[PDB]
Amino acid sequence: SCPVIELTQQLIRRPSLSPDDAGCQALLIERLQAIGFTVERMDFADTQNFWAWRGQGETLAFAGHTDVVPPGDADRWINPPFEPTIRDGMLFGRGAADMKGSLAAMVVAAERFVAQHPNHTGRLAFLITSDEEASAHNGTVKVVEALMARNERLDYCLVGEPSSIEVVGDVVKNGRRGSLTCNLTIHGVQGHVAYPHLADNPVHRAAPFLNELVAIEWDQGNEFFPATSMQIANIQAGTGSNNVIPGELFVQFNFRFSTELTDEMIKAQVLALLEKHQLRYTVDWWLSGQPFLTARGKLVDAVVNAVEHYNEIKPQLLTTGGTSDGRFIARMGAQVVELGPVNATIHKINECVNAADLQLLARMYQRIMEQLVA
Amino acid sequence: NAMSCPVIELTQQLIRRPSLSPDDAGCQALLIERLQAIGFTVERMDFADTQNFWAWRGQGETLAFAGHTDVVPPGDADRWINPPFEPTIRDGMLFGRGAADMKGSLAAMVVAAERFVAQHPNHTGRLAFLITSDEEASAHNGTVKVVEALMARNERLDYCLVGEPSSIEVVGDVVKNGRRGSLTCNLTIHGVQGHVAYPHLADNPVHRAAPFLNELVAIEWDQGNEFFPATSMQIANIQAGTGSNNVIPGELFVQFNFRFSTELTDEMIKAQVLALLEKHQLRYTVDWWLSGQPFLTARGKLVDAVVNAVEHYNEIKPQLLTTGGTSDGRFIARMGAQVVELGPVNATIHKINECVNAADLQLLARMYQRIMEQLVA
Ligand SMILES: [Cl-]
Ligand SMILES: [Cl-]
Ligand SMILES: [Cl-]
Ligand SMILES: [Cl-]
Ligand SMILES: [Cl-]
Ligand SMILES: [Cl-]
Ligand SMILES: [Cl-]
Ligand SMILES: [Cl-]
Ligand SMILES: [Cl-]
Ligand SMILES: [Cl-]
Ligand SMILES: [Cl-]
Ligand SMILES: [Cl-]
Ligand SMILES: [Cl-]
Ligand SMILES: [Cl-]
Ligand SMILES: [Cl-]
Ligand code: NA
Ligand code: NA
Ligand code: NA
Ligand SMILES: [Zn+2]
Ligand SMILES: [Zn+2]
Repeated sequence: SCPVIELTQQLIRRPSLSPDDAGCQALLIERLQAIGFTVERMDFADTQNFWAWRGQGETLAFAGHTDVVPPGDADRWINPPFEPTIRDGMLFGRGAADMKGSLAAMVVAAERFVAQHPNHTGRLAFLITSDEEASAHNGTVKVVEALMARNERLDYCLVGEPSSIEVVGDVVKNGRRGSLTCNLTIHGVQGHVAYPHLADNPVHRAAPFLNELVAIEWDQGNEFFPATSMQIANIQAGTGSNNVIPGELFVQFNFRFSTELTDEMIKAQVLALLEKHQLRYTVDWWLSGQPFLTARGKLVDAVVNAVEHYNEIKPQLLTTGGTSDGRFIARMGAQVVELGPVNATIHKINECVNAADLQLLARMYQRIMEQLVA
Repeated sequence: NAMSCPVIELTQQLIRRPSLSPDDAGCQALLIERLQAIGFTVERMDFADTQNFWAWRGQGETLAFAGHTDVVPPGDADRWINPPFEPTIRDGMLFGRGAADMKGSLAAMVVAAERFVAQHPNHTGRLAFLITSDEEASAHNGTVKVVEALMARNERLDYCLVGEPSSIEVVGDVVKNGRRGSLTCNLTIHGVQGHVAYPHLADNPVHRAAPFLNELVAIEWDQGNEFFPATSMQIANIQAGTGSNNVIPGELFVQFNFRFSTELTDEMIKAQVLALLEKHQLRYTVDWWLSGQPFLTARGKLVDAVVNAVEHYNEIKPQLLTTGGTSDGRFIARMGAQVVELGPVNATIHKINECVNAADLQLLARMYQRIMEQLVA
């Protein structure tokens, strides 16, 4: 009997391409209801979510997503992406690593924990979405809005996103950068190269602004974050003709920003720089996430202790990579840490996860439950 | 009135031929029959899809008239008052594709030749025509290939009048005595593509290029001269990225064009750009293309004859300018010829309801004839 592997395989075969749950939450809700959880479904548009809880008081929530990213050309995978296969101790399939293995490990951890501590003094909760990977307008963000609107208690959140580099627990994420995109259009006057005095080239007018923008140091980072990083992802002007002076320049730049900056600080600094260079512009901002950091506390201690119990060495506490639905849950004032399997193969062809690592992760999750909720 | 209006008659005949570049649509056969009838020798020079001819009468000091039989597409036939290939006279104006650019000029210069030869049958100079069926499109197989053939055999060509429509309001108010060169740089700045989450593994070529672009757009190239404005540099195109806000691009494309005066060589422009690229320690690939060299006829017998002919018939001296419209002048300038452009009002060229003033065509033919008499009688 391998309940963690068996449940992971059941999840992988369900092709839950965001935002379609494809029956994953029906499986998890059955398991949680069987050990005494109250489940509230919170479905918005085409996204399925649930908030499940057992007990009262000091609250530890496990967070995760049932959705997976598309497999790409399925016929190029060694085994079909939705046909989980074990070979040489690796479980292959879309979502094996991101993050159906983690979902299975946290459900089985809860079953083993509730068996050991049927009258645990704390509250154990799950916050599960069918859209973390795509637009995510209708997933965890909407559950958190609902929970904050009813003054829900949530002290600690373990996000099961695959945090690990080479072995489970080598790395845990104790924070994530914000992401803010500036979609900037510099307006000029379109014309012809034969008569430049009748045109105003926005590429020429923008050049001093772009030179200053790429030289700015936005912050110096802190103990847990590197310096805020600004990158020009896209730039475009012209019709493809060598005799047209373009009328518009489009520049898109992204900020992956530390807790040293807010989106409003970055926006004000950018608008000030546009004003200093006297540009005519239209701007559209995208805020895809706010930074969060859990520097210390009972949750960090519990995660470090659970990992150390098996690995001896403490996990590195990092803020690397993208973000997670932790960014939403952090709005509740919760401590938020991410612990999950090796992330090397996420979003790639032949995604897989070490089966022994999933079993170990389930034991680490159970130890976190025991420390915080028993 | 065809028996007393030979310029208008030959213009309307040409307009009827849908000579969309590069199809002559039979226009050159009409010009060749008229020149052969007055003792020209004609040498057709056809290259692939394009028809050209070199025609001459007499010997020695040579004045060539240059022009093209091709016209640009009419566009939306519904927006035309009369069909674009159905020449119509309304209010002293001849309407039709090519009326202004440049079938009126072609008619004027052929009739001027007929009158000139009638007046000076044993003229002491050589009068020539260099006609192409592709000035307006690629022009790979037009005037450029004729000039290559003439230069290969050391053909004499002292003076060239290009009949491109030069005028603003009244025929002869402007003559073009030069044109700017055109030089384009297709620049790639090389970087290393990556992901915004891991910027130290990438090298954003937009960021590396920003100081270079800032300096490039601030350079002053020349201050032009009596006949040219300052050399003009414009960035026509710039592109980088995949369209995703999470990708650091690996390559930046920049295209910039120079419209340069006779005061600067293409060599000097390229050197300054390479010096700036090297100063900025960039990884790059450049692809240069020279569309044309500048040319200038500041003074001499041709400028005098054109100015004298226009003044004789208008009593106002043409402005001598170097911008606006296009011509094959730059190719003929390679032969060391004096090159000037005189033609009708250019307001309606490449537009719906293109037209030319009928009386202005008659006057242009007389100006052309006076230029022939001054230089090759
Ligand atoms: Cl198992
Ligand atoms: Cl949805
Ligand atoms: Cl336990
Ligand atoms: Cl208990
Ligand atoms: Cl444009
Ligand atoms: Cl957020
Ligand atoms: Cl006439
Ligand atoms: Cl012949
Ligand atoms: Cl005469
Ligand atoms: Cl004679
Ligand atoms: Cl970084
Ligand atoms: Cl970079
Ligand atoms: Cl790229
Ligand atoms: Cl040239
Ligand atoms: Cl001279
Ligand atoms: Na309790
Ligand atoms: Na002679
Ligand atoms: Na000047
Ligand atoms: Zn995930
Ligand atoms: Zn023309």
